[PDB]
Amino acid sequence: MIAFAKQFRVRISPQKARLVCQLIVGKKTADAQNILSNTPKKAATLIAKLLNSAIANATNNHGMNGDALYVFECVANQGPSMKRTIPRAKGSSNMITKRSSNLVVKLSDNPNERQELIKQQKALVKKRVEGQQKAKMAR
Amino acid sequence: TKGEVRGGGKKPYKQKHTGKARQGSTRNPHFVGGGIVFGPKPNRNYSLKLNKKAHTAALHTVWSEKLASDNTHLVDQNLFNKTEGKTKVMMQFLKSAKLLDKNVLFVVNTLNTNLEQSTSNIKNVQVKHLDKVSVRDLMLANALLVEKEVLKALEGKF
Amino acid sequence: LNQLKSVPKARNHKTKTLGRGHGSGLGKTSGRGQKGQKARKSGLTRPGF
Amino acid sequence: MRIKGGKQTRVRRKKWLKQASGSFGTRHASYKVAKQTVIQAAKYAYRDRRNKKRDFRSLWILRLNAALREQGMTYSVFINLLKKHNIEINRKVLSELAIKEPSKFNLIVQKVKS
Amino acid sequence: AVQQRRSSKHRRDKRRSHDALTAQALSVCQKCGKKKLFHRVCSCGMYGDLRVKKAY
Amino acid sequence: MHAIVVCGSKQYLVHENDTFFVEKLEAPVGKEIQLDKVLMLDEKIGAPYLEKARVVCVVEKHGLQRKVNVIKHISQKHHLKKYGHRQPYTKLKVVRFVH
Amino acid sequence: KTSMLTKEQANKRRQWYIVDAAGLVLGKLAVKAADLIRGKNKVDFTPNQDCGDYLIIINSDQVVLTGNKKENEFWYHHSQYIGGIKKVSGRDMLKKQSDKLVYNAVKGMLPDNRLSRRWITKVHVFKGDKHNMEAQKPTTLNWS
RNA sequence: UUGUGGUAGACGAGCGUUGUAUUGGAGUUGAAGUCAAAGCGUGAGCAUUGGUGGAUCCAAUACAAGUGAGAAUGCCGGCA
RNA sequence: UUCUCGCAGUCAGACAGUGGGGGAUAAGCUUCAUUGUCAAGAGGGGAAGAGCCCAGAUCAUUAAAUAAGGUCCCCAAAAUA
RNA sequence: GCGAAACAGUACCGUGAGGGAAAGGUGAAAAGAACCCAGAGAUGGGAGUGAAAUAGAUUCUGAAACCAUAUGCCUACAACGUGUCAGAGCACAUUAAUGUGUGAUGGCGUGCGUUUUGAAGUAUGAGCCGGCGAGUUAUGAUAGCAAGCGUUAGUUAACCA
Repeated sequence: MIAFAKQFRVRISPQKARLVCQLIVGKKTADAQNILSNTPKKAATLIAKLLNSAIANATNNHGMNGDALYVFECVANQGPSMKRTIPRAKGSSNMITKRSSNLVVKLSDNPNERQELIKQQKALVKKRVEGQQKAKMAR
Repeated sequence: TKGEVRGGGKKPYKQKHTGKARQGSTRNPHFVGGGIVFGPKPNRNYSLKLNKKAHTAALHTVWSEKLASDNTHLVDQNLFNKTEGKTKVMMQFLKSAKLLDKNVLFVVNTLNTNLEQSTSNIKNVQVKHLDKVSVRDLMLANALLVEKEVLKALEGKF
Repeated sequence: LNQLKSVPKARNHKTKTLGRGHGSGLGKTSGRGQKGQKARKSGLTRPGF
Repeated sequence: MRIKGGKQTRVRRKKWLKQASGSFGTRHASYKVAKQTVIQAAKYAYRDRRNKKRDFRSLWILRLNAALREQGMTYSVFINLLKKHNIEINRKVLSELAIKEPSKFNLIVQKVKS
Repeated sequence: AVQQRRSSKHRRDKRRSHDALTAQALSVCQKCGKKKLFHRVCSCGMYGDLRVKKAY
Repeated sequence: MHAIVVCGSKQYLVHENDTFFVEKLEAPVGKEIQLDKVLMLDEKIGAPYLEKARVVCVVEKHGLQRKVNVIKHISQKHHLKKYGHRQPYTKLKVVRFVH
Repeated sequence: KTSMLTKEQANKRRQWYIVDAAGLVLGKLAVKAADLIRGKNKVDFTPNQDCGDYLIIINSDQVVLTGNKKENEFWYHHSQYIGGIKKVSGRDMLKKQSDKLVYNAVKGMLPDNRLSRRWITKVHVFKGDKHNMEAQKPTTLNWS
């Protein structure tokens, strides 16, 4: 399907983000929106904004039902994080990594969004072998 | 070179208590600072010694092999006057002799201004002097054109 | 010949490269032994020695 | 004049890493481990190329001897039936494949009786 | 204490396998509107059938 | 059917019109080539070989096996020898092996 | 080249046999059982596929043993605890798990593999004589 | 006929790259780089096609190398 | 395997049988000589082993005859008296 | 490549002397995303622009390691440098080929360079990826190979054009 919801480099630890979005993956919008609205983790509100924007875009831009959509896939793309120096005992310095990541989710409203990739790959191999055989057709 | 360094020769690290390499310098060639021990330098010979006997023998051999060629026809004084400082006549002559793609070279000794003025509209046209042309330009000439009177003198030049 | 097929008359000799390659050896060892100044830089002590 | 050493070296690393295929975890992502695995695999391939012939011969002898024992003799006896009189060029594997068509290797057994 | 060697990625997956989280309780507001969590006061500021506080 | 045929230095059991593989014979594809070094055909037994019985095969193809990349390396020593072996073969089947 | 050795694939066979070892030497019965399970006696043997045949033994408490091995050979079992070893004599084992001793001896005579774990569980040795494993109709015989 | 175990060590003969010199070609109907493939070699290697990509590259002959990267707790950057 | 030129490399060798010495006929010990192995050469047997026993391997082959060594099973192969 | 491709002897360090870094790339021209939607907005999704927006200002190309994801394979009794040769089974149809992907299991099996009397070693060093990263040059001599010249030989240095 369509109506993915990207987000560029929000401050978040990817470790917790993966777990929370694997908890939220699979289910539909409302039955998951209510549960994420009560998530004790702090990341949920940031993801909540993204999912509300995603369903709004799906309804407005794409005209889909929105109710039958569900989280097909979660990925938390790690972006260039921050590195900061903190003094430490015995005269040392330590480089602590302030972690941020790119958050984006996929919405599906069908028994599909998996086969079409296979068809595209098969077509790619088909044109590859067509070119190979056209080269072999030289006389 | 290694004389391009900047700073002291002090050790950046400690003699002991170092769990790293030796690293006794600051701008090592294996380090980012550079300074490779080897590299091109503007002081080599770029030339060597050769003998005139072999040079003359080879030059005479090239003269023979080019006299054996077809498009090496004679040149004289009359067509020097018959040609002018205009590039038109040269191109007409080249077209009438299908010397367009040919690398034909011209031989000049009277130093006529008309000849040297021309031969600049194509990458294959140029003129050279008898004592100013060597074996390469003689054979890269690709069936050049040569004067008439000087050849007998050139016979003495081997 | 000409400058499209020029070849020598068997005027081409081997070059013992001491820095590169392993198929002919000629690498780390570089034919200098395994020990001593002869196996180290600025070797070849004075001929009168 | 200087030459950059990126393209050909990169292609060399590419082909060497592609030589290693069918490995677990951190074994197809580094030059050193891939090269070591390739060399060990080649040595194993040669050693197994011989040991497969040895093992096939051993299994052929085992099942041929089993067939002789159910027919009522040992492996050494059958050798005498051939070597000592009218030696045949029959293969142990082929005599073993004769099991796939039974009551025919038994014709050979009764033929070589002496 | 430092490891003998760096931990493998599959060992990391084993470490985080039991670290997996579960869901939490949910309950429809018997008097207020949208869903809430079990044994909680709704966004309408009340316990089930127990108006005690303003919604906002 | 059943027939033991000695190709090269190895024996193969074959039946009526079976496409199988041997060492390459260096022959054009499509011809008929006869072999007499044949034993154990048509339920007949001979000690070294058999007479009056021959096999007649047809050549279908000449190919190669995979790249046998034999690489020999000795630990802690300056020796690493690489090689890649491609060994020819012939795929062929028997047509009218006489008995 | 190759002769393309034909071998059975995805095939299963497990027959049932039974004997009585009253006064019989352990070693011969053990090696015969090893042959039966490993499938050496078979002529279509395939290692990575089904090999064994279901095996049952009745009245394994009357085994014979030459010499004084009842008081010469001793069997030991040391636990992971310190000094956690117990030692038993041959005559004592005659009233103890000698059937399990036969089990251990024959599994020791089998090649070491995870199939041997599945090979040996097919052996049902009983000190007594009555059991419901006879419902599979074992073939009564001798020299199994 | 001898043959092809192989250290240091030595002889023999090649491959690839950058640029130059001649000579030739190809190129938005598509150049390099790039990844992918279940190709071809006694080897350094050689290609074809797909798509990212959008501007020069390649064939053969020689010429000179800052000409060939697994180690040096090699150097830097990034990632664990 | 005489001789000329060129590159060498090398005086950290070890071990086994045999003649020894020292040591204590003790040494996985040391120092001399002979033969052999490894270094500088993989494998088979001795259960595992650098030096023990066979020998010197281009590669491929689902062949055999054998060598040292073995035929109750694990692990291919025998029994007769 | 001047340390400096720029606001480079800059930032920064050290009181001071002194030491001393890195980093370039939009599009033909900003024609630089009007406007709408989610939100507080950055932003994200549409529309439009432009040939083209995987050309949207993190704006030439975007490799490897690293991380997330899913097609299929198999696995929770398994003693293993994680591999090799066979091998069922599972899923497909391929740089057209006795095809691949994967491998329940069987057969076997203790890494790389250095140093050496020997290193699978409880000797040494390597977290990893990418890039950089060490036999050149001048002068002189000796020897080999090839060529030219020569029978009163060969050869020009500096220098002149």
